[PDB]
Amino acid sequence: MFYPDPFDVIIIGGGHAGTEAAMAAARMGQQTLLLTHNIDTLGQMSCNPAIGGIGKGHLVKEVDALGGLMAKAIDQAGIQFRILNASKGPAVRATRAQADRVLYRQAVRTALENQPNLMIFQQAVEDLIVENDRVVGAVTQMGLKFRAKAVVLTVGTFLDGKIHIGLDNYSGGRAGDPPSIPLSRRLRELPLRVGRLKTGTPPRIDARTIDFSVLAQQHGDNPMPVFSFMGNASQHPQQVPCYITHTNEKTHDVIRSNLDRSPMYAGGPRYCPSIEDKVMRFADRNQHQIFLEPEGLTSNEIYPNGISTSLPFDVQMQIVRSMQGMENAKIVRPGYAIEYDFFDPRDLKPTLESKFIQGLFFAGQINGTTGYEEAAAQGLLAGLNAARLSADKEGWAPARSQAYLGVLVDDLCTLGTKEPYRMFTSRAEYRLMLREDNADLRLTEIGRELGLVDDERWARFNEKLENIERERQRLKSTWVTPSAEAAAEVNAHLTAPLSREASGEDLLRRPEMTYEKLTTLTPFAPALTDEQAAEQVEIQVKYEGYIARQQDEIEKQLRNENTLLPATLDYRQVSGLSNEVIAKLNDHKPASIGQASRISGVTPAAISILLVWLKKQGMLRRSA
Amino acid sequence: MFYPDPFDVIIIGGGHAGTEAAMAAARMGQQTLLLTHNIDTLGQMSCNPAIGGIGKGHLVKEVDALGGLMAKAIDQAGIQFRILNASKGPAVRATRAQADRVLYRQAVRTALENQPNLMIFQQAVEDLIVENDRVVGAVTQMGLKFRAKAVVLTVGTFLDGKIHIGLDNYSGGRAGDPPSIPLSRRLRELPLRVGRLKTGTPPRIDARTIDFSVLAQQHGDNPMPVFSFMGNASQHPQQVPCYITHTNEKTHDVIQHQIFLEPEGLTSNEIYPNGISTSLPFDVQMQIVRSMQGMENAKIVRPGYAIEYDFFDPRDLKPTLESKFIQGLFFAGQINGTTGYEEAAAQGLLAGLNAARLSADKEGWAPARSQAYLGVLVDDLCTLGTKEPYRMFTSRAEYRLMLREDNADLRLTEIGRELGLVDDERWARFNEKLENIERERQRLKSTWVTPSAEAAAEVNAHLTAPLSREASGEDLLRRPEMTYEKLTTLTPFAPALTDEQAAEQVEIQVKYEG
Amino acid sequence: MSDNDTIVAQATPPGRGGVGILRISGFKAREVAETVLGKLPKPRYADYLPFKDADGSVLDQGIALWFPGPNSFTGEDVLELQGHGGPVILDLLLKRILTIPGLRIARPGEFSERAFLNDKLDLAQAEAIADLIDASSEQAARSALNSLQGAFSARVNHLVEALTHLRIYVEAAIDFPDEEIDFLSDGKIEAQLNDVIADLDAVRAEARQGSLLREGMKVVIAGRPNAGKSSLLNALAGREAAIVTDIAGTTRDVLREHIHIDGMPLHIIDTAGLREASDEVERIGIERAWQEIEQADRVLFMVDGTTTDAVDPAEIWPEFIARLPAKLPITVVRNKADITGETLGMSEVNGHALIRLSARTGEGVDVLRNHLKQSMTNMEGGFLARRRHLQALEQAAEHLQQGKAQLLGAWAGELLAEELRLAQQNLSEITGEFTSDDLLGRIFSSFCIGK
Amino acid sequence: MSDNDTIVAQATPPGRGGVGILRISGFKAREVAETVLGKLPKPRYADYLPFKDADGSVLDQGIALWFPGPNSFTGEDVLELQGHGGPVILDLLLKRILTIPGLRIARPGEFSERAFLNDKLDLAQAEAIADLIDASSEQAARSALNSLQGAFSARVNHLVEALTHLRIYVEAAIDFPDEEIDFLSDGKIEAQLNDVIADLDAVRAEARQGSLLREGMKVVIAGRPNAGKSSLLNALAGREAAIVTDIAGTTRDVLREHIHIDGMPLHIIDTAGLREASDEVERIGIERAWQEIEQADRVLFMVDGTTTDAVDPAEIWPEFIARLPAKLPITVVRNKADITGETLGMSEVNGHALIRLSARTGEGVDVLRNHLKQSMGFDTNMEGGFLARRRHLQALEQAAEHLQQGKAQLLGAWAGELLAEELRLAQQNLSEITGEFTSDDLLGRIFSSFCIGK
Repeated sequence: MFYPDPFDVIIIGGGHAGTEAAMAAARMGQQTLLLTHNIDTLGQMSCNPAIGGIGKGHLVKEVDALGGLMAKAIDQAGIQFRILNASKGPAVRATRAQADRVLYRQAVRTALENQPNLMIFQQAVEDLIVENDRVVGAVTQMGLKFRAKAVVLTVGTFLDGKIHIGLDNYSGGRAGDPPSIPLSRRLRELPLRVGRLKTGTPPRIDARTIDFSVLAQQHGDNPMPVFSFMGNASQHPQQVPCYITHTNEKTHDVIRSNLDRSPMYAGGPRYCPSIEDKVMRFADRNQHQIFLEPEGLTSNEIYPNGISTSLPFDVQMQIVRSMQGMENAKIVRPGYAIEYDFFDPRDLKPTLESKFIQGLFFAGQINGTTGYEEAAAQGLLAGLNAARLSADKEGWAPARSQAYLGVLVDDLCTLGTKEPYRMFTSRAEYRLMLREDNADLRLTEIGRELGLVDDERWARFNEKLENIERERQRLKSTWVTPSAEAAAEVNAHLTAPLSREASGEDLLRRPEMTYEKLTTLTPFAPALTDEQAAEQVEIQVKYEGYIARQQDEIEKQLRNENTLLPATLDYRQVSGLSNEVIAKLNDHKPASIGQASRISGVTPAAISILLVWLKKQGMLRRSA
Repeated sequence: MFYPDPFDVIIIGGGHAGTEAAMAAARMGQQTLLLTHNIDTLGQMSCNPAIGGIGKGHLVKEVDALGGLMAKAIDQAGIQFRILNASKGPAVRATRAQADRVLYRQAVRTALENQPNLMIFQQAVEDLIVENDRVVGAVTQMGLKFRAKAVVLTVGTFLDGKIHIGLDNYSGGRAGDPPSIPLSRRLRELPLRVGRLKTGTPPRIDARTIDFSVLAQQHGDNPMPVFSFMGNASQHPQQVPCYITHTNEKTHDVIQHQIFLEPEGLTSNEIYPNGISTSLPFDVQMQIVRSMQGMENAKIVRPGYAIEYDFFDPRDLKPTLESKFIQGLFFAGQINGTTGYEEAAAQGLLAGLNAARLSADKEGWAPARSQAYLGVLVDDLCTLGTKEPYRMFTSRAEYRLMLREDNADLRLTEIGRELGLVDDERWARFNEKLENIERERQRLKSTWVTPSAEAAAEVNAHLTAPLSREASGEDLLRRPEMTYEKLTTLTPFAPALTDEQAAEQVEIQVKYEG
Repeated sequence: MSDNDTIVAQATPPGRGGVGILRISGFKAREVAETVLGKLPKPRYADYLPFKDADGSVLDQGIALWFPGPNSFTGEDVLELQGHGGPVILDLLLKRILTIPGLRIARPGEFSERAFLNDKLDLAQAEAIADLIDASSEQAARSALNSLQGAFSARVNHLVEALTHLRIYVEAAIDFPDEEIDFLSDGKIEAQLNDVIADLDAVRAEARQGSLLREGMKVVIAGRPNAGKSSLLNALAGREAAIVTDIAGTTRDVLREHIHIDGMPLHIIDTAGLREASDEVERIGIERAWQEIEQADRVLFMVDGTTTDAVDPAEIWPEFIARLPAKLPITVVRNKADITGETLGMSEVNGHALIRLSARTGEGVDVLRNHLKQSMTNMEGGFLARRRHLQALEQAAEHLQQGKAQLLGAWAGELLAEELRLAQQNLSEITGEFTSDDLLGRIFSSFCIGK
Repeated sequence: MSDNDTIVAQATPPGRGGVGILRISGFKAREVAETVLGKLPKPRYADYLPFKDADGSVLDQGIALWFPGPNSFTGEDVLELQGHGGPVILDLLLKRILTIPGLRIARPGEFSERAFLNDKLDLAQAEAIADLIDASSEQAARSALNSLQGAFSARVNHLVEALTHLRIYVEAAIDFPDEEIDFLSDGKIEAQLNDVIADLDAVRAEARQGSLLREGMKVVIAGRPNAGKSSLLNALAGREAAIVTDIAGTTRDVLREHIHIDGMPLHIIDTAGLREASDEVERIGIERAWQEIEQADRVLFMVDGTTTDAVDPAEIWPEFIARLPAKLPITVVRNKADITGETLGMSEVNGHALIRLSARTGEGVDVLRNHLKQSMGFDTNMEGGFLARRRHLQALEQAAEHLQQGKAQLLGAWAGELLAEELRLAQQNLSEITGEFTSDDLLGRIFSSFCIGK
């Protein structure tokens, strides 16, 4: 029964967050166990075979800067690379890759198979062990049970999932995988609140039945970019294009005619995920964009992006066979939806620990989210905190001002909506400083403090920081005058010629000028070879004022950030707060006064009364 | 509720029999559909990653001679090749290889996915459409049903199976693969025979916990042998050695036998202990694995287990592998009480051939015991009706000198061209080989020498019973000490045919004319 | 908005008086003292000097007391200014104060907070400090619904909606540059910006004309027709306001009159007699009076002595009592006592005053006045309530000004989104909260983004 | 009241607040200080100390100021006790203070009274104290404060001194009748009188500009029932001032609203549609409306453009033109001009302004506001100025009458004694606002109107 070795942390389910959690915990020098459903599925993409995007590449870059694997498994499994918002400001750009699938799976498995201090095991889990609000040990299916000082669940979408097509259903975690039924009941009994969600995916076409001779093409990019702050472009395999097509009125006619056969309509997020929703919500539009993308460079399956639905198979076939270039097409994998359980993130601390149980952590889909990049960060943070706890040290959690992960966690704790949580750039209030290129500049050091970064990254970061500081100082050490001997060209190709003492630092303050242009000049000598470091000086110079404003704004909320609120607080024992606000706070149970202030329905009067009450009970050392 | 288009032949289950059946049916020139659980598990080996050997090597050669798939994939998924009993005569010679699972699976998937006339659909089936004792299409799990003219069943070990571990078990086709429970229930209506069998696998140790400095290595033969008659040695991947470790008395106590630690991939960290299989619990398995040299402190990644399944004995199908009870439905694969991969690939190929013939409205062909090892296997199984799973051995083929694994092409590829299983490049190479062997044989028989020859001195020196009368090249070669290379290396008997295969064939024919 | 902000607030109650108090407690207390007085007088000394302005004119003359911390009410840099209790002059002085950068107006009962957490106030009265804040906040919220109540609360809705539309079309093509939405990213964006600015001016010019605020505490007198409503209002006003006759429903339009009582302003509202209306005018007037009733502060339900001797307001008109808001204090007036002869005086009925008076002659008039003043009215009456709106709208035009100037350079949309978000954040102090999720919801509902 | 009797009064407005300040002055202040404080703090020192009850129990805590005279608001010993804006406690403290014999709640204006009784400032500056503690517009408040600075007293004193010098010259001439005729005919006296007349006329014109913003003026909206006058007033108000509908006789009661077009006061008065109706209430309303027209400074006419194209006043309704007294400015506004489509703007018919506009749509309200602003004598050209009072205007009129009579007597009868008497009487009338000659009755009546405790 009981295994003869006690581990530090136990991860249950090696999906997209489980792998990150295991990697972080193991690299942080703690014996880690990884219990998984089945192997050879490590790194499987059950939906659109793409990585990155707007709001997702930021999370990927954070995971990389903290020492993750997501950004290193795509440099060797991606067949197309693009940069979104290339013409706009650097703070909003993104990188998106169409990724080969088998290469990604193999890379992830190989990376995770040779990790020191980490052990993997193939088994299911049918229960957990708890006594006195503590979680110690997990039970598998054969009978063997394990003991550990911390547990992390990353079940994803397998907690009693049901596959729906048309008006019929059958049990399934996904297309070809079994359901994790009993653990659903076992977690249900605990003092928790659980609900359900549903989402679908389209079919797969055969790439040798589509007449690509009359379809428009879409290519990648010249000098293609990279994801990790380590690799380069020599690691990418061969690239391939994408094929663009559209729909026509016949497809709309068929969809409307057969709309009766559907779980919805017949007898929901704020956008339109399916295609019948696309048509019904906006019935005047008579054209839609559809993408056909290869799932790899060794497979002849095509993923159609833009045509997800829930209609029966016949309507799927008719919709497929009513588009230019798809006159005679074959389907190898039908579309379908799945419904799965989830937990509301109002009973877990900001460190992704259940506020009620001790040692239990939550990450991935079960946190009411959706997307690959929304699970890797959660898994990384959960594993970091689990290792810190099992080692008997103080945990850690980022703030809304230093990582998109902080925004994600805070919103998932204090939102209360019902849509699956998707990350968007405008969804964060500190966009101007939470960029991509500077992710390491603001995170890697923390990892080195917690032992999440090895020596190669440390040396690279130290060299980059030295380059940045030297460039800043050197640019600060220049000066020009209107009568400068070489000032003729400077005034010629720069508007408003010099009228007094000048300087390159002040020279760049003009918006029209650039960095490389200023470098190409006798004064302001050749720029440094490592342009990755060079771009940082430009960004700093162009965003200094807004950065300073945001910084002094951030420093002022820190006292409310620090002021903590224990989960044992009973707001019914406070005088001067309305009934509705009391109910709201009792339901939410924030962690700090600021997080409560970010709730909707609580005004400054409530926080002032709460502060006065705190000072009366002595539950605060001071509030300054 | 019915697919818009019809089909000619339907194959159920893309296992080891299913891939061969679908490939044969598509090649012969019909429209076929392959129904499989998951596409990403096509070409999966659930046991020892080895192919060929004694008996299990002749079948692969015959399948390749009939234009198959397995040999051309093992040629690229094998990391160690050897010849067993290379000292003995060609009758009992054999070949073996160690397969990289990822490479073999990729090869199988890629080869099978680019076939004309073949369509693959991923939807677990649940029922068959039979009316008036005739087979027309079958229904799936999501409701949709197809219509076709012939069906081949290769369900395998997923029919009402349970996975056992230690002293407990749970239902399932395999470790992590659901079974097709409803499918078996539907077939029970017919008055048939039901049998059961159990199988298991050992654990999979972690390569990072074994000591590889106190163990004896084991390599393969240098001039790497090949399986396919149409291949070469430049297709083989990198070659790696195995390891030898010996048990201890404590193992028998807990329950000398040298054990092999077979690498389970060229880019993996698993190890396959060949000879530790059992149905013991995990504690017993750990204790046993901790009782061998160099494995004092090792961990198990994939715990072992044993499983049972259901099948119908191959006593109710015709020598063409077609259900006697039900027209248009054949039987082939694990569902016919057989194991291994070679034992099932040939059956799948034969079933696909017969199904395509019936669909096109022609006649099938059941191989003979005087011609094919696969025919011998099928005869021994069906005609006997035996419940015992046949295993291919060299012993059961009394016609050893003729039914070698060296001349499967000569006796089967020409026949295959008639049914259409053979292709043009093959046919051309085969005709060239046959012509070369015939020319060399006739030229050898048309040469004569007498003791008066100048080279007669060295001939007598190299030969017992020195020259006495008129002699010919073939008669001289018939001497037991004579060799083809020595015959070539002479003033007479001008340079021999550079085709090594033809030279070996002519040597065998001359020395075994009897 | 750290705990170190220097705030400006008024200590003396709203209304008429000979002295008004403005106190400042924060880091910038010395800054404000130097800005207004142009110098720093002797600490804790009743210095004397007038209030000058930037132009050099004098806004008021009074006594200033500068109290450096910690020996002060809040134990910090606290400035106290004493002048004349004039609402207009007080508003002018407060407007002068607020223009200084980094300053803001205090929230309801903030100084109690500051003087409490600095341990400059005793600790026993936590329960009382928990109410001195809630009552002030509730009264402040109740106010400003008169600030945004006329046509002025019709141009701000336009401004907010226009800004929301602009943000929908400016922020969509930074987050979904892969759909077909035909964004307005071209130069016409700036054109659509201009009108928004041109809209704001309208709002800023809407409150510069119209009524005159007329601070005070509201009062309502109503009842059935011919119940003495006209006579009571005329007697209270001291001059004829509405016709006095026996005709049912003599008055059909609401009337508002202003009266002061020993420095405590109150506003008298006259309404048509409550009853079933058989006329469009009568029904609409009944609706208007009813709506004015809920917004009222103090009410005196008409109780005619001739009609009946019932004293309980619930028994007299249970439906009217039920319709009334709970918090609304209610007073009972037994009209027509001079004919009924019921003794004059103040009496209580079920916790509510029952008063019998002779409206036709003026008997008992003093008693009602005595109760009215004795009834009390914390702060935030009018002039201060509308200062918050004119301030929030003030520090959003400059946001748009400094955001538009960006377009003249390289077209970077992130900075434009930042400035528009800041402007809408400052505007949210008037209408309501507009979170980052509401914009996404509107974008979803407006376009076919989907997936 | 009695100066010797020490007085106490509450200063801050009633209600609740941070500070409720009590102001006490008299000869008992020091004794009352000991009874409530048992100590006399350093004068002009913001001393934090408790307040003592008669029994010795701590009454309250706050800020207590002791201001010995004459360096105080009134020049006597005044104790400024500042506690908290708790009306409940303030009642107890005031009762305790009134308990001590020799203390009494001084009558309103006493604080301004005694400080006036000690010649701290000009008398009219006392009223200047009022009219600023309760104003209506920002411009009015600023002008009232500027007057409180004491500018008007400067002009009054300059005029009185000039009149005194002229009186001295006239008396010197009169004392010598032989050369008195020559002195009068020299021309210096006439020049002095003309310059004084000019300056007095300028000051009276500025005073007329003053008190203009105290109330502004009264405009009456007169027209037939359902002409839209209620709608026009509602548009001018900017709210839902009255009830608007198609029912005849939409309004009966006289409606008064106080607004400010642009930094100016004004009272727009609505009325019932002029028609003969059997309703007694409607007849009374018509009576009231006809009563108010005479009072109003200006009048406008609203007539539907579609009903009749007549623009001349007689054609529209010959009855109203005859009834209304002449000499009153009148304007005609064409309501519902959008249906007529008439060009919108300012027009004059029969020498009177004619305006077209639609109330419901709101078009033409801006031109109406501009006309109201410009027609009434006022503008932003002159700032600071001075704010006056009715009594000031009456005194100025009497002084001007006296000066004119004196000049006429000098020109016609050459009566030196009569001219001197007229000049002295005019000087006394002018000084009446300064309080040197004004009797105590006027001072008391003016001071009584002030709020209690001021």
